[PDB]
Amino acid sequence: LGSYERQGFGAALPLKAPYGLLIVDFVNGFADPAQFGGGNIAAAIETTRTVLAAARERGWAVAHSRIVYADDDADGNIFSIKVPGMLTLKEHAPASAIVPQLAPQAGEYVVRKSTPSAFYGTMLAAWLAQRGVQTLLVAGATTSGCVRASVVDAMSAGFRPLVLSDCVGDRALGPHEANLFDMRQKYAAVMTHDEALA
Amino acid sequence: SYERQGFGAALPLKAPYGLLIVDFVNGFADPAQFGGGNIAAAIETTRTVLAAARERGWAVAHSRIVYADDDADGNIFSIKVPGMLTLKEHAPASAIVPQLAPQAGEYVVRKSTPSAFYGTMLAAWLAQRGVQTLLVAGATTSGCVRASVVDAMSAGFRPLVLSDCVGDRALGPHEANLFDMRQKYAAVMTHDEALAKT
Amino acid sequence: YERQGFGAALPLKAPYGLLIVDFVNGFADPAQFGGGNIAAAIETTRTVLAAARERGWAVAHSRIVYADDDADGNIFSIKVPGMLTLKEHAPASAIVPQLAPQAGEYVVRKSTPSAFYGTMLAAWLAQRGVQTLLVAGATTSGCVRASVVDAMSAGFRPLVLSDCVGDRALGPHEANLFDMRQKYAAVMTHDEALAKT
Amino acid sequence: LGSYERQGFGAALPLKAPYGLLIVDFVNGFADPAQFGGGNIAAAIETTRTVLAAARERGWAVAHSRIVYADDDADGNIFSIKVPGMLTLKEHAPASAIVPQLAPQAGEYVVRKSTPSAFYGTMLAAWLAQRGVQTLLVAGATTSGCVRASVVDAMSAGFRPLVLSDCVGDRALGPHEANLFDMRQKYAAVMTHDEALA
Repeated sequence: LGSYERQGFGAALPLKAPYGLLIVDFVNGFADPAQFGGGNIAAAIETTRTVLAAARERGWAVAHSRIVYADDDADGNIFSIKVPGMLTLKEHAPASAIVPQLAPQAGEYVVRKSTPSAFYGTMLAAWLAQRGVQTLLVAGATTSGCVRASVVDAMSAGFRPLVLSDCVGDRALGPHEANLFDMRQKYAAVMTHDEALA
Repeated sequence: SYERQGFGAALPLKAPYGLLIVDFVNGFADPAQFGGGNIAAAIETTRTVLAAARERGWAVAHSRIVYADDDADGNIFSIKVPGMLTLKEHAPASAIVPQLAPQAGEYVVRKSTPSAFYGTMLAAWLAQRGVQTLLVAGATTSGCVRASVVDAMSAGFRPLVLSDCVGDRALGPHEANLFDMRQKYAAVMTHDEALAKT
Repeated sequence: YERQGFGAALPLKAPYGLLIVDFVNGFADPAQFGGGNIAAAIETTRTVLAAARERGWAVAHSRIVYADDDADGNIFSIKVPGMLTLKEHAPASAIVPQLAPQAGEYVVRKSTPSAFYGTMLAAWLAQRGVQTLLVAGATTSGCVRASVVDAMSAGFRPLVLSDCVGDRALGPHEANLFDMRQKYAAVMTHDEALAKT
Repeated sequence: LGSYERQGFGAALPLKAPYGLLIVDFVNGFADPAQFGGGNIAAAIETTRTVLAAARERGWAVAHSRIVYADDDADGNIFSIKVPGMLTLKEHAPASAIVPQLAPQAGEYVVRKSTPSAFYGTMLAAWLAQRGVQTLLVAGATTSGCVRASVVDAMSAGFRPLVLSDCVGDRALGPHEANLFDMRQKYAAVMTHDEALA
C-alpha cells in the first residue's frame, strides 16, 4: 500500500464552484435494515439533511436518485439477476420512495435508474452540464455500490466529485471504508460534511 | 445481511462470449510506474485465456489508457492520478504488453477514464456482435477493472470476472473489489473454471 | 451520393426488435404537435406491432416526458416551448390507444429527441441480442431520425418503416427518409419489411 | 409547413457564455470531391478559419472531430456497412487528417469517432462539461450528416447549439438546406459567422 504514494496516488482534488449536490438512493428500502440493509446507512441519511438544507440555502443545483424498475419487470436486467430484490423497486412501491427527511423540493431533479450509477442511462450528466456544475458533493447509499459507481461516473463525465464520508453509508462497514479508500486514492475529494460546507 | 437481503445470486453464463482485457499495458506491467502487487501474474494467466478465445472465435477487445500529447484531454481522473497524463499515444507505457499483443480484428479501445465503456464504442462494438457474456481480465482490480465490470453489467452484458486474470498494486484493494463484484456485478471465477464452462 | 458509395444496402438480420417512437396523444392530434401524415403512420404501425407480438420480437415504445415542476427543462424545451407540456400524467404525453403497450414491452421515457439519449434502450436491446431494429414513430425529421442514427451508432441495423414514420410537413419527412436511406438505414415499407423478416 | 410557428417550433435560443467551438470532420477526405467532399464544403472550410481564429484569441474551448477506423477494420460498424468508404479513414491516411487550413494547436481537443456525431462514443461531452461550456458554436461537414448528428447531441448533452450557417458544408445543397431548417427549428440558433461573433 506504499505504492499509492510512490506512484503518485491520492492527489488533492481542488474544489471549484458552481456546486451541486447528488444524493444517491437514500430510499425507504435502503434506510430500513429489514429490506436492503443498515450498517451506517441510517446515520448517513440524517447527517445528509444538513448538507441538503445547506444546498438549498446556497442556491445549489440538487439531484436525487431512485432505483426504479417497471411494474411488469420490463426493464429487468443483469443487475436485477445478481441482486434479485432490486426488481421490487417499482415506481409506486413505498420501498423505492425517497425518505421523508430528504424529500425533494422546488427545481431539484429526481433521476430514475435501473443501474448502480446515477449517470449511466440517465440524463444526470447533461442536467449538471446545462447548469454548469463544476464540483458535486455526493451522498447516499450504498457506499460500495451505487455511490461509488455514481462517483466514478461523475469523475469521468467531467465533474469534481466531493464524497461526504459522513453522508454515505453501507450495510457493511468493511466494504464502506475500502470503497472510501479507493475513491480517496483515485476518484475525488473525500472529507466529512462540516469540512465540505466550510 | 448480504445473504439475508438476497445478494450473491449466481449469474448464469450465456453464449456468445467475448473477452475484454483492460489496461494490460507496460505502464501497469511495470512496478516503477504503475504496476506491482499481483499484476504480473494476472498478465501471464491472461495469455492462456486470450489463446482460448482466439481458438474459439470470440470477440476480443483490449483497453488502453491514452491521453493527448499536449494534455488536450487532461481530466479529473488526471488530477487525482497525475501520472495517467504520462500515457501518451506512442509512450511505450501505453502500449499493450507484447505477450498479449493484439491480433486480427480484435478491438483496441482507447480510454481516458477508468472504464472501458466510458466515452468509447465498446457497447456498440459488442452489441453489434450480440455478445451476451463478457469475460474480463486486466488491471487495476480496484480501478479500471471494477469500473469496466460495473459498466458492462449496466449496458446489458453479463460480466465474467476472471479472478486470477485481474491484478492490482495492493492485495487489500484487490480482495475488497472482487468481493463487491461477486456480490453485485459479476460471476467471479478462475480462468480454469470459466474457460471450461464456457 | 452514388459516386462516393452512399446508400449501400443494409442487409436484414435477426433477432428482430421494434421501436415505436413518440406515438403519443400530443403528437397524433394536429392542434398540439401532430399533423400531416402522422395519423396514417399510427394506423399502419398497428399491423407491424401485432406481427411483432406474434413473432416474439422485443418491442420498445418511447415517450417524451419532463418533470412536473420543469426541473429537467433543458435546451430542447427552449427551441420547442411546448415539449415541457409533456408531463408524466399529462394525456398529451400518453401513448396512443391504437398502440398501447402490453406485458413485456419497454416504455422508454426521454426529454430529448433520441430514444437512446440518456436512456437504457441500447442496454435493453443488447441484453436480448437484437441485431436489427425496426422503427416507427413521429416525427420523421425529429425523434425518429435522431433515434435511427443512434441505434445505428449503438451497433443496431436500423430498418425504417417509411410508411410507419410520419411528420408535420412532407418535405422534411421526405428529405429525412433520403438521408436515412443514404447514410443510416434500410428504409422500406412495412409490408416488405414484414416479409423479409 | 405553417405548423411549425403554430405549434411553437423555431423559438430563439439565446447565446450564453462561456463559449466553445466544435469543428466537425473538416478532413482532407471531405474537402476533396473525389472522396467525400463537394458542394459548399470548400467555402465552409475557408469561412471557418475566421471563427477558429476568433475562438483562439477569445479563449474559447476548441474541439475538432475526425472520423477514424482501425487499420484492420476491426471496428467496422453499421455506419460503414451503409457508407463503406468510411472504412478508409484510417488514423494515418491523408484522407483522415484535419485540413491544413484548420490545423489544430494548443489544448485544442481532437476527437476520433466512427459514428456521425462527435458526441457518440467519445469524451466530447465530458470535455465541455469540465470547461463549463454553455453555448457551443458548430461548424463542419456534412450538414445533413455528422453536423446534424453532432448538433442534436450537443443539445441533448445540455449545451446550447449554434450552427454556423456559412461554416457547415455539404455535397448537395438540397440536404444542406433541409437540415438547416430542422436545426433552426428544434435544435439550434442558426446564423452566419459575422452575426455570430459580433
